[PDB]
Amino acid sequence: MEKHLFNLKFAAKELSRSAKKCDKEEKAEKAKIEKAIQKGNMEVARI
Amino acid sequence: MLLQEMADEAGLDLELSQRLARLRDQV
Amino acid sequence: ATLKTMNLEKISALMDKFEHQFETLDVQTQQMEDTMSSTTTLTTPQNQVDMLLQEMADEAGLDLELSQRLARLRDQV
Amino acid sequence: GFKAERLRVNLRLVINRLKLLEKKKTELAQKARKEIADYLAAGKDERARIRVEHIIREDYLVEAMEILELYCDLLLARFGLIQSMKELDSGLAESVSTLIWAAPRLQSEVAELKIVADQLCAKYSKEYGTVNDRLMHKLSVEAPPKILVERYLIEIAKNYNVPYEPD
Amino acid sequence: GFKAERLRVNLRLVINRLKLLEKKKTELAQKARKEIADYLAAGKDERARIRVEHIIREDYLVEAMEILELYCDLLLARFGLIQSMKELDSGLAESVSTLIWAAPRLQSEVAELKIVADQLCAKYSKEYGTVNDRLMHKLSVEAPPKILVERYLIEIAKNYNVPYEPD
Repeated sequence: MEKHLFNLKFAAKELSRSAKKCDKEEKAEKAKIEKAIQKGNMEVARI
Repeated sequence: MLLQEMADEAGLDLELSQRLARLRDQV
Repeated sequence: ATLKTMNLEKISALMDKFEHQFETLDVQTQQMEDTMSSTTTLTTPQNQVDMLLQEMADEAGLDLELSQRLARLRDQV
Repeated sequence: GFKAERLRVNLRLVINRLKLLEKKKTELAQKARKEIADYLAAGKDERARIRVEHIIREDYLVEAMEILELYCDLLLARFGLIQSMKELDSGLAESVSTLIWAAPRLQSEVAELKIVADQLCAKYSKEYGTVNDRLMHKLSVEAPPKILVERYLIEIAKNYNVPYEPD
Repeated sequence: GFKAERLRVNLRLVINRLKLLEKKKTELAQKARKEIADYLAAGKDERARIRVEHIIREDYLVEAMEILELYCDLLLARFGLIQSMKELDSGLAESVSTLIWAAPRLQSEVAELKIVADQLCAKYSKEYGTVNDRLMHKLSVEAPPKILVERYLIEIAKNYNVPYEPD
């Protein structure tokens, strides 16, 4: 059962790291929203 | 709302389900 | 660049928020000073401050009991 | 459960806390009758009536605290009879009953009355699963009469030399 | 849900905020009657009439704030009756009704009236799923009469020694 316990803890760590990288990519995309509105590209801003 | 917020921050300047549900309830 | 990133509408909103936050801060400092007076009421009796102002105004030549009466009147009604 | 030494300690703490609150609230009444006189000098009269209602409630509260201080000192004097007997004395029934009554009414300002009333209920749970009427009137959540308010304003105006006209 | 201590704290905050707004708006009226006199000295009269409409609305607002301060202090005096009873007192009905009425009318300048009215509606939801008429007149979104405006101009001209001619 130790292999499945290791796999469940590894899956929880992978989901936590996925949440961390998605919260980082949210800030990156918001910086890109600001740069696209400063350049005047509204379709790029909506993407 | 996110586009409205981040366009007002740069200074560009660019309910219904209940109403339509009540109107489906009417006819 | 500066007048597109900070419009006159944003100036108006920023200044209204500035003024209202200093209103709330003045209310904060008012109730702070109210508590800071009520905590140390026993070191400043009002009668001593009144008589001290009367004395030191008469010295400069400016020229500007009840508990028993109210207790007896509460005893009456 | 009833513990006697806890009840004695908390009765002494009630005596000390009530003495300090009497001094502090009489000084606050001194502070606030001056601003009632300031409202009368400014001309606002119904405002001064409401402030007088506040100060009448505070003065009733001070007289209530000296009545409770008298009764807690009576229990500290008869604490030998309290610790000795198991049946409530007739000289103690008024004091114990009005302290158990007045402890929820004064839970905020004197937090040791809760412990004193818990010890008295644990001591006399066989009787309680009397109260002083003047004390109940002073703890009563009831607006004072308008003639009392007007009379109160009259003496404030007399002390502070402010012209005031009653009803 | 109704919480009593929240309502007491927010009533005291309403009293303090209204006192500060009374002082500030009377000082702003002092500042702006001088520029109304400046328009009268420059000769523009209808401009001064519109500025007088502004200052009449501000003075009605100040008198409305002192009426609401009186009623909130009345609730702070009768807060024992509020916390005790479940049925609305006749001495409290006018105050509670006009504060619930005046809280949407003064949402901008006093943000604690929204909380006070929410607590009063949560306390008396059985009654509300009366209002002071003078207070409703002072909160009324209605233009002041032209004779009041002209009269107002007359006393501004009298204080600032400016020749003004009415209708």
